[PDB]
Amino acid sequence: TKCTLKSFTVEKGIYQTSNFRVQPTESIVRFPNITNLCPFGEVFNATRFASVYAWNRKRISNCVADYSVLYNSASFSTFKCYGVSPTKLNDLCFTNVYA
Amino acid sequence: LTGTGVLTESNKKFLPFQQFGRDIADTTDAVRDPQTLEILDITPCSFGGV
Amino acid sequence: YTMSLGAENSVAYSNNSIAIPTNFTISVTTEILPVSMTKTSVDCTMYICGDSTECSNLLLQYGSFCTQLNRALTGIAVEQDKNTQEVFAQVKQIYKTPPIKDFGGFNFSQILPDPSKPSKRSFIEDLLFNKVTLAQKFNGLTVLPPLLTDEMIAQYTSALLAGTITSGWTFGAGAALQIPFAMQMAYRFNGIGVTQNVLYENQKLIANQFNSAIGKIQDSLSSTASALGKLQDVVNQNAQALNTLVKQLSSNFGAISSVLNDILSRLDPPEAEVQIDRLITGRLQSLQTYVTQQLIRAAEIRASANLAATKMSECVLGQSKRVDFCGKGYHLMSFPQSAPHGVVFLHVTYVPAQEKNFTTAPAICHDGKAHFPREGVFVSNGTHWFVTQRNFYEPQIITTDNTFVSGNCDVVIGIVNNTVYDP
Amino acid sequence: SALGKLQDVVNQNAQALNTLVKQLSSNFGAISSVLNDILSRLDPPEAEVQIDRLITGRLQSLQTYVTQQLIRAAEIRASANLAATKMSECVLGQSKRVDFCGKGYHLMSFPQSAPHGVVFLHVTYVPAQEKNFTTAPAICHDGKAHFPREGVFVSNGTHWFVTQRNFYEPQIITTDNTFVSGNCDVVIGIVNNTVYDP
Amino acid sequence: TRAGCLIGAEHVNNSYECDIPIGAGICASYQTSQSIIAYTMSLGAENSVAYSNNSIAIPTNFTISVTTEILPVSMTKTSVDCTMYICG
Ligand SMILES: *[C@@H]1O[C@H](CO)[C@@H](O[C@@H]2O[C@H](CO)[C@@H](O)[C@H](O)[C@H]2NC(C)=O)[C@H](O)[C@H]1NC(C)=O
Ligand SMILES: *[C@@H]1O[C@H](CO)[C@@H](O[C@@H]2O[C@H](CO)[C@@H](O)[C@H](O)[C@H]2NC(C)=O)[C@H](O)[C@H]1NC(C)=O
Ligand SMILES: *[C@@H]1O[C@H](CO)[C@@H](O[C@@H]2O[C@H](CO)[C@@H](O)[C@H](O)[C@H]2NC(C)=O)[C@H](O)[C@H]1NC(C)=O
Ligand SMILES: *[C@@H]1O[C@H](CO)[C@@H](O[C@@H]2O[C@H](CO)[C@@H](O)[C@H](O)[C@H]2NC(C)=O)[C@H](O)[C@H]1NC(C)=O
Ligand SMILES: *[C@@H]1O[C@H](CO)[C@@H](O[C@@H]2O[C@H](CO)[C@@H](O)[C@H](O)[C@H]2NC(C)=O)[C@H](O)[C@H]1NC(C)=O
Ligand SMILES: *[C@@H]1O[C@H](CO)[C@@H](O[C@@H]2O[C@H](CO)[C@@H](O)[C@H](O)[C@H]2NC(C)=O)[C@H](O)[C@H]1NC(C)=O
Ligand SMILES: *[C@@H]1O[C@H](CO)[C@@H](O[C@@H]2O[C@H](CO)[C@@H](O)[C@H](O)[C@H]2NC(C)=O)[C@H](O)[C@H]1NC(C)=O
Ligand SMILES: *[C@@H]1O[C@H](CO)[C@@H](O)[C@H](O)[C@H]1NC(C)=O
Ligand SMILES: *[C@@H]1O[C@H](CO)[C@@H](O)[C@H](O)[C@H]1NC(C)=O
Ligand SMILES: *[C@@H]1O[C@H](CO)[C@@H](O)[C@H](O)[C@H]1NC(C)=O
Ligand SMILES: *[C@@H]1O[C@H](CO)[C@@H](O)[C@H](O)[C@H]1NC(C)=O
Ligand SMILES: *[C@@H]1O[C@H](CO)[C@@H](O)[C@H](O)[C@H]1NC(C)=O
Ligand SMILES: *[C@@H]1O[C@H](CO)[C@@H](O)[C@H](O)[C@H]1NC(C)=O
Ligand SMILES: *[C@@H]1O[C@H](CO)[C@@H](O)[C@H](O)[C@H]1NC(C)=O
Repeated sequence: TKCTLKSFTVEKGIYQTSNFRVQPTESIVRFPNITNLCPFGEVFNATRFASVYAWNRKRISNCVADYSVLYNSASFSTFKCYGVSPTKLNDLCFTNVYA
Repeated sequence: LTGTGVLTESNKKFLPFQQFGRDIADTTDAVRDPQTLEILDITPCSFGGV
Repeated sequence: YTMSLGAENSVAYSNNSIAIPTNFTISVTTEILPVSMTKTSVDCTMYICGDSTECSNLLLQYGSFCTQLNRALTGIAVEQDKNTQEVFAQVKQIYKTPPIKDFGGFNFSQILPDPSKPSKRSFIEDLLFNKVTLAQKFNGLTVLPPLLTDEMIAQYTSALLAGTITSGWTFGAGAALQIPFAMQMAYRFNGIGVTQNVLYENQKLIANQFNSAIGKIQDSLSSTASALGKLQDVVNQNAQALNTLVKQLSSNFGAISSVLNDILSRLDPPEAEVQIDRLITGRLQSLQTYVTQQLIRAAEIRASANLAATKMSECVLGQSKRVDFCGKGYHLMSFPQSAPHGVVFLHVTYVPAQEKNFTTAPAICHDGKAHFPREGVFVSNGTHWFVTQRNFYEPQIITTDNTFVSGNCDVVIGIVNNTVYDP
Repeated sequence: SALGKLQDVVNQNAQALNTLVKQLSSNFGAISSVLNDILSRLDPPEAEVQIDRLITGRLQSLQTYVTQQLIRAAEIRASANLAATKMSECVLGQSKRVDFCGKGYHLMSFPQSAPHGVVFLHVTYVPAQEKNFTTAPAICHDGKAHFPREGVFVSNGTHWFVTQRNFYEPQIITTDNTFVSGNCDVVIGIVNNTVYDP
Repeated sequence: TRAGCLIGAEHVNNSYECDIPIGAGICASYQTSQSIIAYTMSLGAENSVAYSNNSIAIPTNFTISVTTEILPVSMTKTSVDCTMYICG
């Protein structure tokens, strides 16, 4: 009650207080069963890429995306993500991927 | 979706395209657990204010 | 249509013509007022921070703004309590409902509470209760239960009804004084300006007219189902405000999404403050708008409840001289009955029915001395003058007891020669 | 206990002001809570965003303060109207209204000034030591049904008397105390009793 | 209660005037040792009046009473100097 009134002194009556007495004790993580590394097709390592007038789009489905291997494989000069932060991106699930 | 709270089981039926659901205030009314197909909805640790 | 001002009526003014009513009508008029609104409270933590991990820090930054807003909502809710306390708690002395006996030949079975019913509501109160009709907890807005439940409010109304029937105005003034009901009605006729013999000569007619008016109110209330519309409007406004607020939860408020969970999941805090602050600042501004709409509604219903409290203390407790305040016409009494989020009034009032023209004079000169009526006006049936009270035609012979002598006959304008009887 | 109601108003007033002081303490999403710091460590062209964020939050707190004051002002305005009505009806004049100027029949009142308020000292009549009596609406004598003019008909059980409604001052039934109207048969509750004429 | 579950006060069958408005017909106070007590609404004292069509009650004595009625008049006039607030 003192925290809500922001005063050590409290008068007689009934008060409604903001509820933050509960503290988190554990963290649980639930993601679907997919243990398969992504059939990227080595899209990053592909011998021939698409021309810019006819750009190739590839569907990505039913895998677990790991970018740690890609960073080890090659150093990327430009890595700009919009709408999703570059950090904690590995925590998040992605609905549909069209590279 | 990341959050803090308790998780309560429920038997809310869902449409075929989306197992996940949204409430009328567009809050997540229930999100289906990935491994277990049982419907599980978020309930706050804080109930109606004391 | 061009809005109709009213029925066109003409008054034929003349310096020697009077109009005296000869018959009367006792009428009951239904007046509905609100007392209190459904109390609404806000869980600040839930609305600003529903299941958000970093929102505790946000609660430190913006929670105080909500805390002030909550204080305002708390104030509104607590004010609503005095509203009921300003209406149904004028007299704290609670009186037992007497056994049903003869009340001047009058019937009060509908307005009095039913002992057979487990609830203390009367039959008319049951009709109003039924006629009035009527996720948020997850949203973070909650409804506070009333301090005074409907049962004890009905008990207060029943106690005030019993006091008004059995003691007149004296139950408020300390210890009550048990009185016959016919004597109270006669004394209220004396308060209006009608002599006490008029009631005791015409007791059965007034009783039948009151019973017929009570029966007319009974069926009309059920059939029209439109009188309670004003109370329903207040319930509808509360339902609208809530529904519009939970619809304002739905929009994305010029951010990435309308869900803060996806905002926390997709973004990382340094670029995430922008989105989360637009979201919670818009939510707090919507809360601020809600408070303002509630404030003007609270003021509106407070003014209405102050009017209802004045109708407690001036219409119900005793006769009010003010005209067009306690019902329409000369106010005899008013019966208060509780209602869902409001009160309803049955004003028993007096209306003149059949008027007659007469020839009138301001004074009578008999023996060179001017006579003026102590009460009432002078009328003439054509041959012999009479003195009568203003609101009823009761002819009386002019005596020295009826009139007082002052002045002389020449200075007064419009005096007529007539004899004055002396017993 | 009586003065507590006024103190509450002052506390309510003080509470509101206290919140605004704390409301200036919050950064409201800015990098620093104090505006001198955001002026000192930032060049203007992106600093105006932090500036109008902070002063927008401060202004927001201001219009909430204004609203909270307006509802309190409304409560005060209503109380002020009540107090002015009490002045114009209970003090300067006598009020026939009951429970408007105090419990019981209202005789008069004394106003007394109070810090941020007023108190009303109501001098009032209270009946006490009530007593049962047997009553009739009218008295029949010589075929004439006399009705009481300024009182009630009561009986000690031996003789009938006329007295006042709020005090027991019995008087003998005379022709001056009553008025003659109608006949005795039409009235219900008639009681035979002689009327003594002076 | 209808409002909810109250923990930390003892309920009493005796009825007293409301000090703290719990709600739903419940109120709390601090009384004797000294502790928080909870109670239902004291709607008031129970007085029985016996209606009879031939009876009348007349007081035989009068009491002159002086009663307090405390009414607010005004609050503290508050103003803001604008520029030194928004700018410092
Ligand atoms: C005043 O109006 C009432 C109407 O309420 C008259 O009472 C009616 O009298 C007639 C004739 O005796 C009866 O047939 C009706 O049934 C009465 N009406 C009711 C409702 O009982 C009364 O007669 C009128 N008085 C005068 C002097 O004209
Ligand atoms: C007072 O009015 C009530 C109306 O509710 C009367 O009660 C009705 O009396 C009739 C008899 O003619 C019965 O057929 C109804 O069933 C009764 N209704 C109810 C709800 O009880 C009552 O009789 C009237 N009182 C007097 C003395 O006539
Ligand atoms: C006006 O009132 C007087 C007084 O009652 C009426 O005079 C009576 O008239 C009837 C019939 O005409 C006679 O039987 C009575 O003897 C008269 N009384 C007296 C004292 O003389 C008079 O008729 C009334 N006039 C009108 C137009 O109604
Ligand atoms: C009322 O009676 C008085 C006398 O009692 C009348 O006064 C007389 O009027 C005539 C006509 O002007 C005079 O000649 C007399 O001298 C008056 N007498 C007195 C004593 O003043 C008066 O006119 C009568 N009024 C009406 C309307 O007839
Ligand atoms: C009712 O009042 C009458 C009037 O005072 C009482 O009669 C008096 O009784 C006393 C006591 O015997 C006598 O001294 C008086 O002379 C009586 N006065 C008259 C005018 O007769 C009567 O006693 C009272 N009765 C009761 C029961 O109180
Ligand atoms: C009051 O007195 C009158 C007459 O003095 C009584 O009226 C008489 O009552 C008897 C018996 O009922 C009848 O036989 C007579 O015809 C009545 N006469 C008249 C003129 O009405 C009356 O009963 C008395 N009342 C009381 C309560 O004693
Ligand atoms: C009305 O009440 C007053 C008290 O409020 C009574 O005055 C008392 O009278 C007795 C006996 O004479 C004294 O012992 C008391 O001291 C008086 N009280 C005060 C406060 O002075 C008065 O007697 C009562 N009147 C009647 C008719 O019973
Ligand atoms: C890409 O190819 C190189 C050899 O040219 C190899 O060393 C590297 O591991 C490959 N990375 C992957 C697996 O994409
Ligand atoms: C997921 O795989 C594990 C074995 O790795 C198995 O034990 C578990 O039952 C599986 N769950 C589902 C979703 O079938
Ligand atoms: C009184 O006289 C006027 C004019 O003669 C008439 O219009 C009016 O109806 C009369 N009043 C009554 C009650 O008949
Ligand atoms: C009443 O008014 C008429 C209007 O013509 C006038 O002739 C008459 O003298 C007036 N009577 C009195 C007593 O004023
Ligand atoms: C009047 O008589 C009744 C009869 O029992 C009694 O209960 C009541 O107390 C009496 N009232 C007074 C004021 O004497
Ligand atoms: C009063 O009631 C009794 C029966 O309780 C009855 O005999 C008497 O006539 C009634 N008197 C009046 C005036 O109603
Ligand atoms: C108070 O009321 C409760 C209700 O069940 C009852 O059990 C208890 O005995 C009562 N106490 C007293 C002292 O009457």
